[PDB]
Amino acid sequence: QIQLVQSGPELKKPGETVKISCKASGYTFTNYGMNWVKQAPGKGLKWMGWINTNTGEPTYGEEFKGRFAFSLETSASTANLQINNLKNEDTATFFCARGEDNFGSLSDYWGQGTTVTVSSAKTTAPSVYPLAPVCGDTTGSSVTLGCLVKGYFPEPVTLTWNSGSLSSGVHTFPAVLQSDLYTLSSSVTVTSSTWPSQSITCNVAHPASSTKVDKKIEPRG
Amino acid sequence: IRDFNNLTKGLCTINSWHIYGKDNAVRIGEDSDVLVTREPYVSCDPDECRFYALSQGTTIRGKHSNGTIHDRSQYRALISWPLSSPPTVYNSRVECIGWSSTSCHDGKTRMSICISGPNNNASAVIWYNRRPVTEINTWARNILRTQESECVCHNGVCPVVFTDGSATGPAETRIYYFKEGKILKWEPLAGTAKHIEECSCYGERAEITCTCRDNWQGSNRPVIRIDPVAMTHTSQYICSPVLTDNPRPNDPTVGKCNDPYPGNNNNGVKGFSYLDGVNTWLGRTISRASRSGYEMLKVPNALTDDKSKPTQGQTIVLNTDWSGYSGSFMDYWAEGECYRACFYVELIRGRPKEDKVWWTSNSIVSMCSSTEFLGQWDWPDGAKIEYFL
Ligand SMILES: *[C@@H]1O[C@H](CO)[C@@H](O[C@@H]2O[C@H](CO)[C@@H](O[C@@H]3O[C@H](CO)[C@@H](O)[C@H](O[C@H]4O[C@H](CO)[C@@H](O)[C@H](O)[C@@H]4O[C@H]4O[C@H](CO)[C@@H](O)[C@H](O)[C@@H]4O[C@H]4O[C@H](CO)[C@@H](O)[C@H](O)[C@@H]4O)[C@@H]3O)[C@H](O)[C@H]2NC(C)=O)[C@H](O)[C@H]1NC(C)=O
Ligand SMILES: *[C@@H]1O[C@H](CO)[C@@H](O)[C@H](O)[C@H]1NC(C)=O
Ligand SMILES: *[C@@H]1O[C@H](CO)[C@@H](O)[C@H](O)[C@H]1NC(C)=O
Ligand SMILES: [Ca+2]
Repeated sequence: QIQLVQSGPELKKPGETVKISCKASGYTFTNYGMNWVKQAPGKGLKWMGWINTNTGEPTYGEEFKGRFAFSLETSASTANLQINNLKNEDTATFFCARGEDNFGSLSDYWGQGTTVTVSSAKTTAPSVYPLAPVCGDTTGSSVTLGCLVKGYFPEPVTLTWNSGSLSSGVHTFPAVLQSDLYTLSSSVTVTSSTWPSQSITCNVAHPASSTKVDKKIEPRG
Repeated sequence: IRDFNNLTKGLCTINSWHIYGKDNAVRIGEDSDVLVTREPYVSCDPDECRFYALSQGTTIRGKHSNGTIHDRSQYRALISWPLSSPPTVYNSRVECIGWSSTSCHDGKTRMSICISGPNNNASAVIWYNRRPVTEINTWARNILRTQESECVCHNGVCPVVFTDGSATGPAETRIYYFKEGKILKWEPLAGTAKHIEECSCYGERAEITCTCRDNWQGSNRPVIRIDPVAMTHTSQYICSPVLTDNPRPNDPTVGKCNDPYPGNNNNGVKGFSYLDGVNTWLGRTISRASRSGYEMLKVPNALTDDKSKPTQGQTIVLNTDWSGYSGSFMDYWAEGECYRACFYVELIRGRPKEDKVWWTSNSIVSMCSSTEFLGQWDWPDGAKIEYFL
């Protein structure tokens, strides 16, 4: 159906300006205007305004007038947001939705978001460590393995146990920020029969600084 | 014309739609004295066509336009003004007082019906040849209402549909047959529609057809066919899944003929359709949810086949502009073999959506059937709500 995709999640330090894009698959760009919603980890959903993808008429919600600019690259059926003279207050995830009607009261279809992190912190690639067990009856007929990803900035971090193929049993935790960087954990409970028989592994891509680790969880027991 | 009209032709082949007339009333009303209207229609005389609409007794720019969103007041008349001129304080003729009308010409002169009063002591006066001749009290004391578009005559007989009762309930719709102004007869709503509101009509081959509003429980459209001679009638729904009322659900693959296709509740919008078999055209808003855009779609056999789809379109106005009411009209007196079919689209402006201004008024936009397949333009009201601030 309509398939709006949005650009990747940027890290821009206070003062700068970021280009955020929405590229319209699915509909005929011109007869349906673009809506832009902000979602802080706070309030919930906020309307920033609409863009009449026909003439380019923009409408901004009060809190948004002036530092924000909805624009389009018509041709590409693309709509862009631009936050200029970036505040750490703008640290959030933005959406382009598609306005069903004139002005965009209903928003049928939303892009996947673009997360901006306004921050002065350094990109520090992670240290990945294989967390493997000392001993013990882990509940019954099962063994958990773990993995810690300490030291990275900024989030995201993509973890995968054995190339994606190892799925059932994972609990990847949220990242948590201790001051300047993030720390992460993921657990995967395998059957007693699967390990160190088979080869469990903690594959880690830090998109942000090209890092990709695959620590193996050697038995060390 | 000194002799009453007969509907003796059928519709012409509707292959595209050309522009017939658009007043730019709201663009001109930031600087001339235009009256705030709402509910427009356009109806012809043997000698001229003219736009109509309900006035709100105040100009766009004057202070009393604040709150013209209220449908009903004892300050509204049915007024006419020449084609594509604005309803201006100085060129607008008053037809009769009150808040719901319907007017049509019988070949000889014109009738005009105005409804007035409080919601539970409202009253209709049927004017004919600009003299009052009949009055009708309410039969159910809840906002007695009539067409808001051109009514149609055959051989001296002009059917009018009225409704009094609620647009949430069962309401009591009642078809009248006037001749020269007097009540010839009348009938209660016969046929399958649940509730009938606010019709727009047309005439071909001695048949007056009407497309209306199921404001109660329908997103499809109750349609009333009247035999002006037998002074008799049925109601039914448009079978096609292409739903024309608005707000709307998504369109089914199979709609329903004899009951309200369901999804939306107590809401509608006035709208029309030409139902003529292979040569059928259904107008509807582009927005599912609100009055934006206007599309005309060829849906062959829409009234009967419960699985009909568009075979051709035409956008009257973009989804990123505003629409509103729509009804039909035809130049009954116009030389030729057939009837050039036409419609209007109310362009609504102001509140509730563009709420920065305290008023609500509109524009007409209007098209008629071209047999050649003409290219399309889309037709915005055009004003900038920001120059009125
Ligand atoms: C020069 O001018 C000429 C003449 O003006 C131009 O040609 C005309 O151009 C039109 C646009 O291409 C073209 O209209 C289309 O015709 C097809 C027939 O093959 C018809 O199906 C199309 O109808 C759909 O399209 C519009 C959007 O573009 C919809 O908004 C409308 O609802 C119709 O879609 C819905 O209909 C069905 C049921 O709903 C579904 O099949 C469909 O999925 C869709 O569903 C959604 O929309 C509904 C409301 O929007 C909603 O209720 C529902 O829930 C869904 O959300 C359309 O009419 C004309 O046929 C064509 N005519 C001629 C003679 O050529 C020409 O292109 C111009 N050329 C240049 C160079 O400018
Ligand atoms: C209208 O048609 C009727 C028959 O339906 C006929 O008697 C009458 O004289 C006709 N009037 C005109 C002006 O065609
Ligand atoms: C009239 O408009 C003014 C602002 O122009 C508004 O504050 C007021 O409440 C409106 N309604 C009435 C009845 O005055
Ligand atoms: Ca309805």
